[PDB]
Amino acid sequence: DKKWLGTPIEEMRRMPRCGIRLPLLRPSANHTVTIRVDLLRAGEVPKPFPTHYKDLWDNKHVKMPCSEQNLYPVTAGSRWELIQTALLNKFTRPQNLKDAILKYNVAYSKKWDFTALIDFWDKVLEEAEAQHLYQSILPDMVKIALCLPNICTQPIPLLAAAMNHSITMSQEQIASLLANAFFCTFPRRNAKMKSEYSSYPDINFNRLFEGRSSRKPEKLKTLFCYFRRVTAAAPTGLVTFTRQSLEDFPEWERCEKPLTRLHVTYEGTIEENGQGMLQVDFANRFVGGGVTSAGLVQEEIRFLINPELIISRLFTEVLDHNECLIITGTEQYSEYTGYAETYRWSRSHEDGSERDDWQRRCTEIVAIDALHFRRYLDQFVPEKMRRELNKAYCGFLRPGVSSENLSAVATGNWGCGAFGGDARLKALIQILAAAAAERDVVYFTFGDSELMRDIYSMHIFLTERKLTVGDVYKLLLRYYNEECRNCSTPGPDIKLYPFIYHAVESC
Repeated sequence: DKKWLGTPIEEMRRMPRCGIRLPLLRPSANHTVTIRVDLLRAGEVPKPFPTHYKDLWDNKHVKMPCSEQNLYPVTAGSRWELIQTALLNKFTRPQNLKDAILKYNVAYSKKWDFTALIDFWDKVLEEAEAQHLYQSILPDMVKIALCLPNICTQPIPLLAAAMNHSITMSQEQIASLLANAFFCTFPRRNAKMKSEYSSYPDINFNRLFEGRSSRKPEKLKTLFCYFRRVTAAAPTGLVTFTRQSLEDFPEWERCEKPLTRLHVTYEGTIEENGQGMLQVDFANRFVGGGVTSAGLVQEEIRFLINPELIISRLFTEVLDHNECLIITGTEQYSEYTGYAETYRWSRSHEDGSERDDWQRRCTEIVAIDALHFRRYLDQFVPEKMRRELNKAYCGFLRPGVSSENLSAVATGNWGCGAFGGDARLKALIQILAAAAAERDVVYFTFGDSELMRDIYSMHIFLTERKLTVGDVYKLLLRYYNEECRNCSTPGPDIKLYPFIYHAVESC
């Protein structure tokens, strides 16, 4: 039993080598750039643009904590002044930190539980570790949080529904924003019955501090590894966040494109073995899922080890069916073992990825959210299959870039587990989506050697028979019609792959 099958991974395209010459970075109607491009230099901290803080407090931009319009009824008082007063007190005990955060979140003093934070500081950390936390890490985090108006000087637009727009900001900017999120300073982002931001993910970290899950200390260790690194030595690179919406989706049944190449393996991971490839994040529609609360599977783990991803939650509206979020340049700061309730922070990670001409790490991650199926057979309904195909196609397609400048897609069992996806169907759907976008596929099955063999065998069967994307899609429609439509039991009589082999071999 070989550990990988298909095309050798050495034959797959990767960044930076496969990529187009980057155009000059510049701000434009569809590209917000929060730093001085003329001054961007390798190894130098980028300079914010503009030099002095400019505030927008409106329905199209992030509401910054340092806004003069961030007020609290006392007569209206300045919440930013209050945040400054609260956080510049020395912490020596965890109640100090809880009491600080609550000074400018009085409405949540009974609703927000800090049990996990108190327990991490008092009951998990050794004396010297706790001392380092409150003498060094937390005061450094305060100082970079309170530097926000000098660091993030340009209004950050919301990446709202249906927008095709990019934001490029510095890793240093992201660190200041994330320190603010830790201290729960973002206004209008807390209320359960909130309107404006009800369609946005949570950004403030208060739910990280609640409860007694044994995984909260591991999440906190992972995030403090990041905060220590970025407050000790300013990161020098940039990160781009791009919301993408497509109008025109394939007529799948009519698609004459051939399948592309496949490498499939039961060993390795997306983050390690997919270097330079388009890396799929198995997203929640609210990007990052429960990273800031109780989730700890594929998406949350990536958001924890690459915490710059977390700031997408500040500005990224819930994804509609035709949308994705593409993030380029995030850095890995931690290594980990395990998954969900076995997840453990292992050690600090020194990211060795090359940077591109915009000083972004050559790491491209796409958040595409699969559907959650209440019943197994729901996913074979043609509308639902088409929905998944179009979502993956939107995540993989790069309008205006030709095939040879596109890296392989590094993916795995997208939507399987809690969302109830069938791995064999979702693998085919990704294969078809990738074919339509003219990209090869590298597929990680994470210990499932039978699934590796099954995907390989189907892909090589369809390939040798020269079936097009349309031919294969028509086979999925036939499977639904013959085995799922008037099925009244929870599982079909015959499985998808066996059905396909029989349908093709007897035609």
